[PDB]
Amino acid sequence: DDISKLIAACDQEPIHIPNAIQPFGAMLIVEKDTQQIVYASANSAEYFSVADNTIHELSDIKQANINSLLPEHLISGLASAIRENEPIWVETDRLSFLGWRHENYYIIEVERYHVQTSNWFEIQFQRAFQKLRNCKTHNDLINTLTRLIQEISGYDRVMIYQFDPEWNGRVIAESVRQLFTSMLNHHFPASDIPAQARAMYSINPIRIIPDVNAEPQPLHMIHKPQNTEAVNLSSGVLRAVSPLHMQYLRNFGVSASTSIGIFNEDELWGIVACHHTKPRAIGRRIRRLLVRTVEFAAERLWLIHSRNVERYMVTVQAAREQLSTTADDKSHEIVIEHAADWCKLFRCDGITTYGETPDQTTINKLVEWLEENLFWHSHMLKEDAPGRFAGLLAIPLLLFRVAQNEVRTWAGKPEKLSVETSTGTMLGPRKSFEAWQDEVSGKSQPWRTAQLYAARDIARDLLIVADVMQLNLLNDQLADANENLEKLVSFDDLTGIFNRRRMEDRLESEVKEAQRYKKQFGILLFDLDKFKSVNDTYGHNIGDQILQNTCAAVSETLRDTDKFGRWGGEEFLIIAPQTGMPELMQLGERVRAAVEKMQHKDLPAVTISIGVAEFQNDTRWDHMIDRADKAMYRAKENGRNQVCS
Amino acid sequence: ISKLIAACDQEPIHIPNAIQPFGAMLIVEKDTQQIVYASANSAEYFSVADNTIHELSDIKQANINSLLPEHLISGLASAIRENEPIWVETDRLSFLGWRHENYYIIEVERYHVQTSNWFEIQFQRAFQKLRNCKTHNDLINTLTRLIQEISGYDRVMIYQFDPEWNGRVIAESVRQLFTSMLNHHFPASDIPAQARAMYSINPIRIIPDVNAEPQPLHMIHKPQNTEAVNLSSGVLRAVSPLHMQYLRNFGVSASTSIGIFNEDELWGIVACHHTKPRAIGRRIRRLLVRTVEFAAERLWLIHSRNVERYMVTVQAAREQLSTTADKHSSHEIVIEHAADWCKLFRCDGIGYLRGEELTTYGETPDQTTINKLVEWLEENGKKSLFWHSHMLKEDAPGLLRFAGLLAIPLKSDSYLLLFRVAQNETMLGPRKSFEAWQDEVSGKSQPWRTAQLYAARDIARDLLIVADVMQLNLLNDQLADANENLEKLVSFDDLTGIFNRRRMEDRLESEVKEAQRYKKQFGILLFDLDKFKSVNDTYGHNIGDQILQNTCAAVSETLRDTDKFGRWGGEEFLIIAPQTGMPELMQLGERVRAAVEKMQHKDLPAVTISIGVAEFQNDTRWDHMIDRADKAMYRAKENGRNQVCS
Ligand SMILES: *C/C=C1/C(=C/c2[nH]c(/C=C3[NH+]=C(/C=C4/NC(=O)C(C=C)=C4C)C(C)=C\3CCC(=O)O)c(CCC(=O)O)c2C)NC(=O)[C@H]1C
Ligand SMILES: *C/C=C1/C(=C/c2[nH]c(/C=C3[NH+]=C(/C=C4\NC(=O)C(C=C)=C4C)C(C)=C\3CCC(=O)O)c(CCC(=O)O)c2C)NC(=O)[C@H]1C
Ligand SMILES: [Cl-]
Ligand SMILES: [Cl-]
Repeated sequence: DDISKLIAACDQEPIHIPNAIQPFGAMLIVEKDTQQIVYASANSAEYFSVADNTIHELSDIKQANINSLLPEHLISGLASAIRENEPIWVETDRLSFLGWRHENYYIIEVERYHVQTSNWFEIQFQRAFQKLRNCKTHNDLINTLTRLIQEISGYDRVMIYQFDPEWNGRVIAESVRQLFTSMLNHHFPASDIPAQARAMYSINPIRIIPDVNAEPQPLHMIHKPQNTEAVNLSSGVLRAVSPLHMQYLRNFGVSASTSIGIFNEDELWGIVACHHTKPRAIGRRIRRLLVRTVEFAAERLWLIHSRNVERYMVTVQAAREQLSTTADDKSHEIVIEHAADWCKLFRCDGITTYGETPDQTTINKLVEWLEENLFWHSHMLKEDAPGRFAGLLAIPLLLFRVAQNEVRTWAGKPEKLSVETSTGTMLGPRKSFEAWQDEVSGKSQPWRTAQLYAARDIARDLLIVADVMQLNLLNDQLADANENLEKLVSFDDLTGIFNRRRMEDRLESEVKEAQRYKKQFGILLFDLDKFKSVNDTYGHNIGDQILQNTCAAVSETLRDTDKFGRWGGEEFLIIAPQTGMPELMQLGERVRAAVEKMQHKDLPAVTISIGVAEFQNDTRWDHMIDRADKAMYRAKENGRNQVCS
Repeated sequence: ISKLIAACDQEPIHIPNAIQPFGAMLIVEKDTQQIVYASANSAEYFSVADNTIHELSDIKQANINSLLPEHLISGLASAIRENEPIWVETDRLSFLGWRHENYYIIEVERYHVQTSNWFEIQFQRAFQKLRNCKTHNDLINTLTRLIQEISGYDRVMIYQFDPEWNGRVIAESVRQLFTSMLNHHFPASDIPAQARAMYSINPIRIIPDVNAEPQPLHMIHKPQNTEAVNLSSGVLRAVSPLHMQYLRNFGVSASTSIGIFNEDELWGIVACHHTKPRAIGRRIRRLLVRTVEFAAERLWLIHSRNVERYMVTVQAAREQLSTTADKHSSHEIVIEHAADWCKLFRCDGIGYLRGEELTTYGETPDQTTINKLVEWLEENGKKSLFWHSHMLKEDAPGLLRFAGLLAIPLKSDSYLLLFRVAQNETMLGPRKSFEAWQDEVSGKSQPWRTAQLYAARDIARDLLIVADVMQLNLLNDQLADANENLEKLVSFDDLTGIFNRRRMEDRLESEVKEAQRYKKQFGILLFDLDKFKSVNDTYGHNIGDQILQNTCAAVSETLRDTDKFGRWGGEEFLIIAPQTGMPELMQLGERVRAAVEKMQHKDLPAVTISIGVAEFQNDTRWDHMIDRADKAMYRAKENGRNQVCS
């Protein structure tokens, strides 16, 4: 647009080489090699006449010698300087000199000066420093800075102007003695300080305009220089002001100004702006006191910001420990317990949902577009199909910010003014600074890096905890399946007692022990009597029901050492360790009587015939089963329901 | 001198009732406005305000308005806060006064106007140079050099206090007119609590001449309160003769020191020694203190940004652990990164124990000692908590070289340890002091600063988690692998590779239900080996079992694909034949019985089966069918073996 073109044209004016100065001093430019005064400001006579009573008009300077004009210390100091743009301050009783070396030149600015002897500045320094050290908060620091600067400088209005990333500004603190309207929280456009001017603070942190209506004095050529290109003046204070900005200050109701740049390392963070409603000069000592105060206040402010980051990281670690304590006691469960805390942690509105969120369907459309296209974070990109909501940080392996329309007050409505300057046609300054409002529909707060990494860390721990609940559940269920399939391999489905295999194993180990340690044990091998008659007359279901009954009757009779299992078909085995043949036969009698006398329960009466064997220094368990077996068979021959050895 | 060293810590240095002679002092009662004390040399300074003051006694005739400026009196009258000195100058005299309880204390010094920009230039240069420092080191060295350039003192040092109030000289700027003091430590006893506390009242202390004769306070008029007045808010307060002697033994004739405050905490001191007496005016004092104050705020900003970079480092390490896990073991990860963790935790060694495995890096005791430590922790009951010490020999007595230990307990289905090496490398003096400090840190490790501890619990948290995940994943792989084998054992038979008893009960039950839904027709064939006990006992188990395998091999080739064939009990088998009526069912039974008869003997006996057969006859339970097929099987067995019966 034509606006953009006009604002860009401001950069054409070379504000560092205006070949003129403000008239609150005088300036000489001297060629180092020839030691010849090559430039003098039109007002040089009225200052250097004090050094040289032969100086009457400007033209007399051409006839003068610099040793007649400069103090001894300034001359030696300029000769000694190898580094460029390092001003040297040297005073007489009536003049105050600031000189520096720039390429081939020495630039010397001189101001009239009165000697003034007191501890005022030292007391100011101690008090300002103590008051800034006492600030614990961004707010307290910036307001303390505004009051300190106003009291030191005496300016009618003092502001803290903070730059945003696009170089627009907001006034964040203010102190206004006389009747002025409050510019507090007013926004200013980037055009108001072009890049070329913001760049000045890096050469000299203070800029002084003691009189917006003072007539600039141009530099006149005295002797001819070997190079006629304009000399850079930006290191001093006397450099002339772009009439655009003189007019800007006029339109602002300001008659004199001073500003100091606020630097975070090499970055211009903002400025301290000082307006006065009548002309006002400030001496070199008040200037130094100002810049030192802003520099001490800035280090303090950055320290305050840095401590805020530490406090926030402590909160993040308290959150990650809280998450860890909850997961051990009880993953969406984890999300529900702490989300009110997390909303503070992440300065977000919505978080399975909590706080302000889209409905499940819109949330799934969100998810889906991310699946189509790490985390993702932005405030109202509008790069998708809208669902109210403007900020989203989504870690799929969701954090929501509602749009927050922000009314901004500007210091004047914009104007597309044109002005004809020397360097071309460019934007003229707005005529009104009256308050004027816009708002940003559809944007959210930007994501701070500290919040970003806290969020990536909370999501990382959550994913791990879901994985651990997972693996623990799968271990519980595979362990349960292994429990069932291991019971099925060892026991018999019907009767729920050791199958043949487990009885062979137990019997084998009882034999090995008894052979190793000379222990005594015996086995009981019994069978159900006339069982086929039960099966054919009553059926297998009734017969199997009898097998279950008989197992229940046998298991209640046995001692804790004995092991009881199903050997084959309707044959069962009992292993009685630490039992001699007498008590062994006794156990066979109690068992035999137990199966006879059990409850019939609408089923036939049942009898078992038991053979018995004793450990007789045997090698293998197979022999013992044979003895108990043929013994059982003699029990079958003498009439069933018997115990035989 | 020794008798004084016996009781130096108790000495009340704030109330010596004397001043150093680089000025004079008046003490005035606030209410009556009477001079009640004057320093013994008061005549020579106040003779300047009042040329009638000849001896000290003339002060008794004086009125405070005759000696003090109007600005000083009104400023004192308006002050409600105590101990905030007020600086007021005349053409010949320089006044500092403050209110303390009942009194106004006024210190006065002779004074000379400096008309020059020397101070503003010095200050700007100091600020620029400190602002250029990006590191702790650069800042402390720049500050020592600047303080020397401003104060003019032959030697300038920065003492940093440790948590126990010991001090270390960490920067120095010294003409070789003195010996180098860099890295010397002094014990906390060398600056008593009362002397460290004075910096909070006045940040600067000046001793222009160790050999100047102190001037006592004399009573001028009588005070309503007879107790000694506290003088600590000014600069003239007299110096403990013990410490004057300390500086004498050191070759120091004058000193200045400034406190370095982190908020209200005394972090260290800027000490300035000179080899001959040396005065410093009020403007140089203020310039010095302002410089230390700007430098201190800078240093705290540098430390705070270092904390930020350290937390970024910790987070980069915990992500690295997660990247490394993707190794087969937990001890594999520890071996790869423990040197980084030693940097991360500022410790000399680490040991990780997990079940039967032990890993060490750096300086550690041998494995056995590590087991004595573990056991002693789990014995004290202190195992479950975190535990840490910077003095093992006194905290954990009797475990003999190493001095620091941080032990993180880890619990699953079990430790991470950090080891730190001890610190090692009668006239008053810094040689006795440096060996006094050696005694205080004997067996004491560097204390565990808090930022490293939480780095350790957080690194350990991920270690326990990743070890647990490798564990649970391996154990789940093993439980899943075994269940396949135990599922082969539950559904199949050991010797025949054919369905178990269970699988035939289940198949039969489900076949009955299925036939019950669609009124479909199926039958079962129940066969047995004939005189098999006689075969087993005549030929043995090896031959007999191979016969069972032979018979299963022969039958499986007989079956149709729909039929299900399983081993029912002992030597009894079942065939479930879907889509088969009783005629075709009997046909299948004859083919099966004949199939088992003609098989290869292979030097083994001839074998025959007897088959019962049953058909689905509107049955409820699989029980009824087994009974029917069973009685049929028995009629075949009874009527001459090798038969099929319905
Ligand atoms: C038990 C009390 C003692 C004591 C008292 C005392 N000291 C000071 C001032 C000191 N003393 C310092 C001690 C040092 N330790 C060292 O290793 C070195 C060597 C470089 C020194 C100097 C010390 C550092 C200070 C302050 C700074 C300075 O160096 O000046 C005071 C305060 C004096 C006052 O002005 O009131 C007291 C009371 N001195 C001890 O040595 C022990 C015995
Ligand atoms: C096309 C060029 C434009 C232009 C030029 C311009 N502006 C400056 C200097 C300043 N502008 C400032 C702006 C503010 N002053 C305030 O008090 C506030 C309130 C918060 C703002 C936003 C400031 C502070 C300066 C510095 C000078 C000063 O301190 O007063 C210059 C450079 C001036 C110089 O030193 O030569 C130039 C060239 N401004 C535009 O509006 C357009 C027209
Ligand atoms: Cl200046
Ligand atoms: Cl002082």
